Amino acid sequence: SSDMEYYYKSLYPFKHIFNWLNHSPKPSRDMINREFAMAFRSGAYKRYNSFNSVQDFKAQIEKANPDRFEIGAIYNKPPRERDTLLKSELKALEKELVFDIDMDDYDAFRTCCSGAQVCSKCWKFISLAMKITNTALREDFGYKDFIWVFSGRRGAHCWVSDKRARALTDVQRRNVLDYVNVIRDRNTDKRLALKRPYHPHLARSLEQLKPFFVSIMLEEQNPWEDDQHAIQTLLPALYDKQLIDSLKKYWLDNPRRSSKEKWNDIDQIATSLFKGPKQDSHIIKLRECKEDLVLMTLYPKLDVEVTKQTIHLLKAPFCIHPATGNVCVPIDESFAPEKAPKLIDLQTEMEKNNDVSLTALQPFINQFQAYVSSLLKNELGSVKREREDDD
Amino acid sequence: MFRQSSEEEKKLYARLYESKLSFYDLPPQGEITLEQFEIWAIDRLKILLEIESCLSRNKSIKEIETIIKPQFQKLLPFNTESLEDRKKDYYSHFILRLCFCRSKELREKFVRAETFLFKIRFNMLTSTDQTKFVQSLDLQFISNEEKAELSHQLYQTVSASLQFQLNLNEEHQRKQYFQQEKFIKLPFENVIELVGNRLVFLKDGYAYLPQFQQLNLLSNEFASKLNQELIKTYQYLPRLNEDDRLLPILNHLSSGYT
Repeated sequence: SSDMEYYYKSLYPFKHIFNWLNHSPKPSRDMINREFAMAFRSGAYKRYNSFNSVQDFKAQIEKANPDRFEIGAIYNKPPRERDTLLKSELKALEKELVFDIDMDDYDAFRTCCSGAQVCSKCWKFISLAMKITNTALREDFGYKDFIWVFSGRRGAHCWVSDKRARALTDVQRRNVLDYVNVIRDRNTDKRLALKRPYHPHLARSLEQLKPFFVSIMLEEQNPWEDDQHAIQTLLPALYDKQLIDSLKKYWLDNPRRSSKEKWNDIDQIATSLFKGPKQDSHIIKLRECKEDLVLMTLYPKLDVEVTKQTIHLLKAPFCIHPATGNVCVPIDESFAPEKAPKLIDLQTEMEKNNDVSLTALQPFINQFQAYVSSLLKNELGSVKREREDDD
Repeated sequence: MFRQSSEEEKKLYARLYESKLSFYDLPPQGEITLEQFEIWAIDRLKILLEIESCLSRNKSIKEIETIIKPQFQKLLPFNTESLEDRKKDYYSHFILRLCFCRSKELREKFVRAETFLFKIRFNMLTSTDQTKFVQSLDLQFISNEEKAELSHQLYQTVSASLQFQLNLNEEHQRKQYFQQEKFIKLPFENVIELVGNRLVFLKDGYAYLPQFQQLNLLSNEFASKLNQELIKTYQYLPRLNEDDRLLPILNHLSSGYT
């Protein structure tokens, strides 16, 4: 508890977070009416907090001293005044569009680690997921005011703060989520449901993921070296029963062939089976199955519960993870979890230097400050364009 | 070469039904009877009750059309020149505004049923009538250069839809149709239901929509404007309370939905 008190009093960037959530140096409804929730070591959890200013925000989080606090929607009236309101009178107006990716969703194909454990070998899943998502957010939706945040142990959170993104309704959020959710079923015993020819989003994502399929899936992770795992995850994605039976029989006679070897066996056995006039069609179908496998293995996997409602609460940036001790820092695609700071290490560094700018947390604070500066500039430009359009 | 050279209410309803459908845009005038008020409201209410019943039974558009179309000739005629039918349709809609503006649940049910009836009747139109009706509502197409630059992405987006929705199984036919097809550009938030199904192409925050689609925008505008008009209708219900002879009828009409 004392370490958390020291963290909020010495290290947490309240000013930058206030500028991000308020969208203004001076106070506004975007902070006054924003819900915050606090989680405590006693097991208690308190909703519907909101803060009048950066000083009030900092003072209340310091005074409460939670393990973590979570960010919710902007409301029509202050959530801290809910005792003056009926439950139907307090209503949401905006929240940042948030996406959540977890490493545990890739355990169908990850091998080097499993569960909430992580390493730089498997974080390439998250890096590619971030890359595909960023391409979608910029090229498809036109967003610019977004930032990625490490969950502290096993995932990454993207906080989109563009004004049009903040204003999305629950129905609109669910449909945006559906647009970016491609692998809508996680079970491995079927080929993907995607229609052909590909929508341009799918085609571009596939072309972005193709150069990394060999190195990550077939060589680094190599999940299909186990024959039973290949029979349970690789073969059901193929289009033909005779091909599946031939591969199963061949691998049971010739066990423990690597994922790369099995990937080549698919082509070789298909070429041996599908001779004659229909050979081009069978080759096309086989290629479709392999393309769908690339998407099935490397495309972003998302927690729908974080995105599908405006009122949802999620662990704020620069929080401390209770088990690992890591800071929930901002990140980019080149990140790995081994690069995250820890509370004990930051306390040690502050004891040695007595200056946050000389700790390992300052590069992440620099990233967040640059993001906030860009966000505020774009907000002011949007207000100027709206005023000129109104004039 | 050779060359040569109240009534207002009737003209109003002729104008309102020249398009064969209406957004129900304008205040009625003149008089009808109280028996007509009750019966016309009940007729439209019966059609909307069956629409909501079929939707609660999860029946498709084709099934609902098969169920509802025989009922127009008996309860609420459509594609008709008769002034009586046109007044019956218009007035019955306006009556059920006053019945169903009363609460959020009633407003939602009435908007849903009436918008689905709007969809049904729009499907009954010829393409010329649809075009004229859309043009009458004062409802941006992309340039040929922009279509050419985005042609690969747009064709990849619509090629499956051309095969399944317009039955164009031949790729040659799809290419010819695509060469003749127009596209609309608007913000992606306006067509988000098509976005979630990946039926439209997205670029820089704008959705690219082919002309053979987009009826959901028309019906959503109908639903939104009807919801706003119902909210307005709710705000001036205290003026309805000046004639007692109408309140039992409206209570009876709303009781079948509660």
